[PDB]
Amino acid sequence: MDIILGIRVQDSVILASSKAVTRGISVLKDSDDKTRQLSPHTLMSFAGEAGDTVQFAEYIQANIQLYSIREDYELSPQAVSSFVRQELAKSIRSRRPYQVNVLIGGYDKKKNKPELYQIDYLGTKVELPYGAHGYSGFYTFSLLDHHYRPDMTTEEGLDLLKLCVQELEKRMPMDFKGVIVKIVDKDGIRQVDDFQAQ
Amino acid sequence: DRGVSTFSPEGRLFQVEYSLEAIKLGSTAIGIATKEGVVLGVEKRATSPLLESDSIEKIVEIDRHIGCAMSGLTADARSMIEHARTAAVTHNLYYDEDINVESLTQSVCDLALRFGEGASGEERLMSRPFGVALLIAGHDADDGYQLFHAEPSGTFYRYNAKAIGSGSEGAQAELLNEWHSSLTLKEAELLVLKILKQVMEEKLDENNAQLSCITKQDGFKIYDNEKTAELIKELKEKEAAE
Amino acid sequence: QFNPYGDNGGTILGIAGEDFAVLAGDTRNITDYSINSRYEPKVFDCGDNIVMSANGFAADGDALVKRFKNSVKWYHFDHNDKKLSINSAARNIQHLLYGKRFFPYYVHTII
Amino acid sequence: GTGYDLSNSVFSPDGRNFQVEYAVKAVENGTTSIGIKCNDGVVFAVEKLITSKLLVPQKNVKIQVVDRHIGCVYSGLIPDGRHLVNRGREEAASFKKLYKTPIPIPAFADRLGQYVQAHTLYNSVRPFGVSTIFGGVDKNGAHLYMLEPSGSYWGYKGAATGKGRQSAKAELEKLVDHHPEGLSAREAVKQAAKIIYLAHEDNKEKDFELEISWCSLSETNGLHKFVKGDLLQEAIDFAQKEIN
Amino acid sequence: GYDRALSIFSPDGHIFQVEYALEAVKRGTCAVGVKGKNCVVLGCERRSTLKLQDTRITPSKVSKIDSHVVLSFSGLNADSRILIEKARVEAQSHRLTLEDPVTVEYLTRYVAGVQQRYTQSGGVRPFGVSTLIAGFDPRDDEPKLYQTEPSGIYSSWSAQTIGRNSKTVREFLEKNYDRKEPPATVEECVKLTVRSLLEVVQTGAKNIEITVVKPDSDIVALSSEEINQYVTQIEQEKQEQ
Amino acid sequence: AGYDRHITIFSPEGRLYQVEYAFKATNQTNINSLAVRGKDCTVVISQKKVPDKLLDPTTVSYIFCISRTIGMVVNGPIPDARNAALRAKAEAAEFRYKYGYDMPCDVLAKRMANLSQIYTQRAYMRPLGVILTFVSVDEELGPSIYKTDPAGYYVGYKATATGPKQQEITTNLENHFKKSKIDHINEESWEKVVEFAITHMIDALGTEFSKNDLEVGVATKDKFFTLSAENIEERLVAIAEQD
Amino acid sequence: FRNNYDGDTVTFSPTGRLFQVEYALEAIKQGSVTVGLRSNTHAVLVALKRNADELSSYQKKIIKCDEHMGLSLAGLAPDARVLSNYLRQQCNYSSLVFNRKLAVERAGHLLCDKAQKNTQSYGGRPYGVGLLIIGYDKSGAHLLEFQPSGNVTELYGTAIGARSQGAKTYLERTLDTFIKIDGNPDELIKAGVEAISQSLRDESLTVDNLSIAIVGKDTPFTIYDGEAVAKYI
Amino acid sequence: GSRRYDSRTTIFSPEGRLYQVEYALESISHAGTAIGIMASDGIVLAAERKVTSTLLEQDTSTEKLYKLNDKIAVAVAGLTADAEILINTARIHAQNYLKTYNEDIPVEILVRRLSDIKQGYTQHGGLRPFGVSFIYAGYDDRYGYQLYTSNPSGNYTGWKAISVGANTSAAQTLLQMDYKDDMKVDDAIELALKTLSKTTDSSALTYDRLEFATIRKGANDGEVYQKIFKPQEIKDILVKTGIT
Amino acid sequence: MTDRYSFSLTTFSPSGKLGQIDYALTAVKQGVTSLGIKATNGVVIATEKKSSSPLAMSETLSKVSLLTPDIGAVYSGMGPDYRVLVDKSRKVAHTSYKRIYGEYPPTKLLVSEVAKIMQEATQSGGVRPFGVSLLIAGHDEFNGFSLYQVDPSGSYFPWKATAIGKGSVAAKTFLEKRWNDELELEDAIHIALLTLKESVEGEFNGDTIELAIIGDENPDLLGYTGIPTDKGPRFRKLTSQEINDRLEAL
Repeated sequence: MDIILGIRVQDSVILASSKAVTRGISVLKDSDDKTRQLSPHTLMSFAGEAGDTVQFAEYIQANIQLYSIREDYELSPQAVSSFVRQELAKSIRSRRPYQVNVLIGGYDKKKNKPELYQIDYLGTKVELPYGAHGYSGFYTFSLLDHHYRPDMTTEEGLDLLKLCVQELEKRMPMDFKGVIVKIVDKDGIRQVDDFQAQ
Repeated sequence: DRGVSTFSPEGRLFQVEYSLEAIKLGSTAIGIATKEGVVLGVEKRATSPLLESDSIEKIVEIDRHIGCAMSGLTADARSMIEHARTAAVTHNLYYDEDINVESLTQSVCDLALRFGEGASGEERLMSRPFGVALLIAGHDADDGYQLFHAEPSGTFYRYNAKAIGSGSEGAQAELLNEWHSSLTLKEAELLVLKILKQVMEEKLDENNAQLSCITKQDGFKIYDNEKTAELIKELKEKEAAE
Repeated sequence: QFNPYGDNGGTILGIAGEDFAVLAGDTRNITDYSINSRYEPKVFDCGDNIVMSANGFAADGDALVKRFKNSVKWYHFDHNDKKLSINSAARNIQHLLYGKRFFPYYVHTII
Repeated sequence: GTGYDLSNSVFSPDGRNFQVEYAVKAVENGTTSIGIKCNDGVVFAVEKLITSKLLVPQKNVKIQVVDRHIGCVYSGLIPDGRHLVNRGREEAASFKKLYKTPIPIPAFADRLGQYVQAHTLYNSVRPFGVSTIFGGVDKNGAHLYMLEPSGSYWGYKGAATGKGRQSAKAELEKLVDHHPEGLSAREAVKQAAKIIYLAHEDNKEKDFELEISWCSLSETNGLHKFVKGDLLQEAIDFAQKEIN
Repeated sequence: GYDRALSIFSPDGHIFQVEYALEAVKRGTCAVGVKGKNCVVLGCERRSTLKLQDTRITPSKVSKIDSHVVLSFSGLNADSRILIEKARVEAQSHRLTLEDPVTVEYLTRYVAGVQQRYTQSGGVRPFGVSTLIAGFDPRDDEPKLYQTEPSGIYSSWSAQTIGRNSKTVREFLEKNYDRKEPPATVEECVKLTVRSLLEVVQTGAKNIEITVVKPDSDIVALSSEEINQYVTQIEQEKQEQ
Repeated sequence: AGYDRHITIFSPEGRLYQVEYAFKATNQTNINSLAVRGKDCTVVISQKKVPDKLLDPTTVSYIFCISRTIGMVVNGPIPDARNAALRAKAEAAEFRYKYGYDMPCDVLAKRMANLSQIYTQRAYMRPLGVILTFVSVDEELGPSIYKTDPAGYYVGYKATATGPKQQEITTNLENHFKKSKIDHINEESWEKVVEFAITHMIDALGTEFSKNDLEVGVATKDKFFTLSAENIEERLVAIAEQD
Repeated sequence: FRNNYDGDTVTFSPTGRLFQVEYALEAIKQGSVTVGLRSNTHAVLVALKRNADELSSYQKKIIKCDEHMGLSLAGLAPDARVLSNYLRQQCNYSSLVFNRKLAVERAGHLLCDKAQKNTQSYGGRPYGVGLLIIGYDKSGAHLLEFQPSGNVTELYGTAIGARSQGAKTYLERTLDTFIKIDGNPDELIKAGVEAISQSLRDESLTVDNLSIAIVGKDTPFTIYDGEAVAKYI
Repeated sequence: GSRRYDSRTTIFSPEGRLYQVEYALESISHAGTAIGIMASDGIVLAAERKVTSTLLEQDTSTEKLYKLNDKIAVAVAGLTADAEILINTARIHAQNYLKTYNEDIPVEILVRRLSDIKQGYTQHGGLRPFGVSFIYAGYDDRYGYQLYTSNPSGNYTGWKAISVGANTSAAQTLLQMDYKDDMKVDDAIELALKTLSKTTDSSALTYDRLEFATIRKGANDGEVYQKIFKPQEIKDILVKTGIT
Repeated sequence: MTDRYSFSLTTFSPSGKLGQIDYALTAVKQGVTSLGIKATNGVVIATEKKSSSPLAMSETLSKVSLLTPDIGAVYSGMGPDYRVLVDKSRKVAHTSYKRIYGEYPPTKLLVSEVAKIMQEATQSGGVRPFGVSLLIAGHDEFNGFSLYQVDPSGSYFPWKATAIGKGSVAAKTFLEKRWNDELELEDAIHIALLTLKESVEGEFNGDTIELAIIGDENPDLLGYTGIPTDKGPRFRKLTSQEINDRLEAL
């Protein structure tokens, strides 16, 4: 395994997700967005089995959007992540489980605090200052254990990611074709367009 | 009370008979069959001038070679149309060809008697008969241009011409005289428009009536308001001439 | 374990001319190194000027031919005696076969 | 009040199920049919009204076999009778499959009994419009039975139902008194033919056709068979002679 | 289990249960919709049998089905929640499979279909609800307004009203709405809506609510004062004559 | 309104007419029956009426062998009687299979009483027009009589009677038990208990019986059986050499 | 009386009648006339088709069931469709499972049993159609009459529908002639066409008006309509 | 069949009303009155016990006030048993919400769901509706203190003050008369009692004929407390407000 | 076949009454009087064994039934209805409680379950309400002693003392005069035996009266020794002999 990274700083959560889509012998796409906006202040990144990945994401997306309209209200990141967890925990004991790992990054407009949730296909959830799925964490967790501070600015978090990606581009065997980076703060979700030569 | 599939002492099914009364209250629909095509025309009958007349869809496409017009409780026709489109498309998938108009009609009429509170035969899950009649028109290679009248009784008749709805008896007598085996499509268009004008409660115009046809070459098309307007100019002038 | 498939050997051949077509097959039926029959027909007239052969596992072959014959019978019933065109038979056969996608008829069929 | 007779499983104030009693009226409206038990078997017979010359003679057969050893005949609504034999045939198949031995006649009678009784338990079904006379041979001899629309049945020496049941029942009573030593299969066949000729007087407006069957340990080897050809004609003759 | 045919034909060809479902609509508070050149406005009346309500948390009369489509209704309130829910579910399902939000006509066809179905299924009674559905198709800026009824019949209206005294307000609208020249402004469209409602409500500051829908998911409900300003300007048009 | 007499719903007086009319049906056969307890047996006597000469008298019975140990006599029409019999046999078989001992008389009574209770409460099931008297020598309670009706009621008895002349037979028996001061017939041999039962049947009904006017079932330790015509004749002869 | 007992098929009248079944039978007599007759080598169906308007078609009355069996209808057409379709299935099941053409007699028994169920249960209704079944099997030519009561009857000839008593009297009278009309199909049909006309009144039987079906020894069940029946008028 | 005995609980009258709903509301109108008042710092629930006796154990008794959640309670007007069915499913729905989201259920969501259950019994299934009306008193972090009402129609609305059960017309007049938006809980407690005291179909308002609940943000925590008053506690509060 | 009665048989009348519930209550009024009294160290339930014939064995019919070792029930109205409810009550006490928390349910909760069964028969398709009122007496660790009345509607209420059936009104009154919160168990048995005398017409003895108590633990009625924490049912039926011993000092 796709690179799925997340880091929570002072006022935001940042998600970096690899752009490659590879099937067998060929890199089919180098511009894939491995992410779904669940609500204006909540974002989910995902990696895993070929089909289950987008099917599960889009299914969670549909459900949160429905809730938003029925209640005219945005669910907290915590509430969204618990919903997702239960869905995955159902899945693990069904006829054919969803083989999908997720990061959920949201800004809780009630508290004014950023939140990052790591959840694997088994429905194991944990709240973290930074997280990764697959092999990514084997290179990145020690970089972050070192350079991470709770009070970092968004700009500081992006430099820290750049470092993580550089480590992944040096030591990992697969060409994952760079990452798409997204920031979730009080104002919403935006995409950093300039990461190719920052 | 009484079962929804009960016979009258005259040997008719109550609920089916009462369904025909609902048809009588519907907007008029007329079809003519010619060797150049089959025309279908209807009476929009808006209940208020604030109603946007072109949102009244009483002539629908079933497949490229089959269209239909409805009269009565038009809401009941939706699932009939849906079944009809599925039957036609499915046939094409299974057989790489067009469904015969007769076969398509028979399929729709199969739905009709599938009502009851659990009738001992197959599963008829529908609480009552349909309250809408259907004029189904189309073309196929075997049996040429065709017009069918499909009732909630499950029976269907083929007609050279037929009128259904509130003005049907009047329109039918008029069709009885006017129809012959050598109409042209243009004659048929004018004829439908004329007879609709007679039985209609408004002054017929391109807004409150709609025309359509099915030809082998161009398939089923609903005439836009401009084209119908011209045919009305044309009919008004040919009648004033004598 | 039980194996639901066998192989009755058997070879068929179709050639289309300008205004004719042929479907030929040998008449030998086998199981391993034994001959079951020296004359067991394997090419059948199906009506509507359609000939058919489903060569491979004979039990599967027989069911398919049987089931397509019955398809022609109903086509006549359901569509006012219309002749089933060759292209329409072909498409019908596809569905018969594909209906057993996950437990296939173990035959190679030519019409 | 009233209305007790409009629904099937309903007790009238006098403990009756009127819907069943109305079914009995449909039976009494029917053709007459009989059963005669004999010293080693049973004989069945029925009247077949010739509605028209156009009915093919000997063709619209009314007596029905169940398994290989049981005969069934009935009066009333014929379709209802057929329905009962169908169930009877399933009921026999099921018994034979599990226990190997063909179903004993008493055992068979209760299977029909319970099924008919079932149709008097609910308002969602109608009771049976037939009375059914049936029987045959088993491990311990011959048995004759008659089953009413209520599910009521008993063993009989002789049995009758339909338009001419009284005439038939009278004639049957005579034989029981005059033959305490036990009729033979051969004689019962003749006697049966007579009984139907004598119940035809209560229906003498439309000609009729006679139909006999029997099941006899010595004469049919315990198997149900129809009486045909020479033995049928002989019985018609025996009857046609004593009508004069 | 329960499959009694409740909607059945009577000898004159009527379905009485559907017919009585309309009577429940006539009993519901009035609702009106008018389309402008670049907007659609939805107006609803509030009853005053009981007044001591909490307006913050009392379910209001106009519902968003998606962010670009809204629904309002006359009739049984409880029946309408079921239709609202099914419409909201269908909206999400449509986005999920077609990768496009519903057209207003599609959503209307859906709700109407559901209503029709409850007119010919055993064990159920028809919805005591007629609906007004309004908004803009994805990426269209042409305003859309449709109406559905207990029978499952639907159609689009330049302007339409439903509920108690809709006969009155329909009359107003029939001789105040010119198809040649829709109210070209949001403001004059909100005015025409309040006017038509005032023919029926008889003095309504807390008795009138208004929702404005413009293209690209631009939906806003007015406050009492913003409405009250329209009430003041309308009454002075009479008095200056 | 008027339909509270067609199905088993309450009437304004809190009554269930269908159950009441079911009780009416129990006397349709116009037969009386009675049951008594011996020292180590239980006897059931029932009138036997064969009007039709065409019938086969051997198949005309209202007593049933439910199990090796349990006998049941029915008052009410034969079709409902046989329905109850079939069920009780199936229940007695099942109980044995599942619990490894023979179903007790009282327990089977209770079970059948509960089934009847259901028809009393659920509208689609009609009550059966029958009263069921269950008899045995239970391995725990000794001689046993348990009787169920269409209301779902059931109870144990010292002795009992059922039918059109139930009341006459009941008081007769009551009168014997006030005098004897015990709750059974002090007799060692079932034959004398049968004889007692027939005798008091005669006294209360004012009728003399031949061998074909009765039907007798006897329950002993580990059997329930019915008496033949000739067995009954032997009983009738003995009572005569006393009067 | 009658008012109270004709609500459903599940109710007996106090005289033992089933009124719903009788009412279903009424639908038949309102239906257009049809005739069946047979010799020893062929069986024939003759049906008078009925239109709605001079603009309408004449509705088909004869349905093929197998190569050796078919029927004519009088009453509710959709119920003829349901029953003939069931018959097509039974004929079919016989060929597939047993390689056996289904005996006409047995087809009769199946039709009887299917109709009977619908006369004993709540929620259902009797069939509203009468059927004349013809067929050639291993015991020769056959004609059957089906009634929605469930009564099926084998006959040399018969007629059902409006004014059917005319043709039925004629057939009863002509019995000894047509029963011998062996090896000659055209004459058997002629005897049928002459039978059906004994029930005419409104109108003669014309080209698009007559419908003929024939089955027999070496003749598969086939339908004649229009120009094809012209030589019989 | 059955049709004959079907009351048809879910049909429209010729006027477009729902018979069984209207008649259910009629039943509720004879139930002990229940009142809910909403303040700025909490909610009051007051309900009158319909019928009492010296021997009724009021210690262990509960018939009108039920705890649904830790943040939500209800007052019942109507059939107690019918209410318990609904209470239990409401309690489960709350736990399902909490399990799914790790947050306590918003008050309206729970109210809407119960109203939907109620609504169903109105449109399909052929069953009688529940003879129950609820006053819901709750708190969530979106809207704070909330007061809702639901009835057999399955319609629900929000309130500043409201009464259900008997004498609602009289009670509504009095509440509308003395209610003000800036009310404090303690004042609301008084209003609730005064109103009941003037509307009772009984002589005088004693403690053993009441149930009382408050939901307060008790200023000593900076979390929301449900208090279901004990008999002695109702007795005390009754003295302070000057009803002794 | 098939139960096709899927609609309610109890519906609202225009006056808002539920007819069948009223009618069930009327059937309960016809029933033989039964009563319950709560003491400080026990509860007592009692009724009359209305023998339908002197040939019938009254002992074989129990109107007072054990539900759990600490809970008993008595009734008025239709005996057969009661008997089935006792069967379901014993079963529900297991399936919904003992099999889940390894202990018997507290009285209020077992009562709650019974009440549910009766409510369902008020609403479910194709049935009539139960024609009984129950009096359920019991003990549990955290609630102590407690008496409940369940009615055909499924409503239940806690009582200090009460009576149902034929002479309920009269007997309820007599209980009001004699009840206080200091009664010992014997005091209550005595008061019960007095209350029941006014109801019976004929014979009044230990063979006609059925009376049981919920009191102290009965280690002698356990059947085994060795688990110190099981000290014995609190439910006990008083014998024929036990009744008469007290009727002499009456």
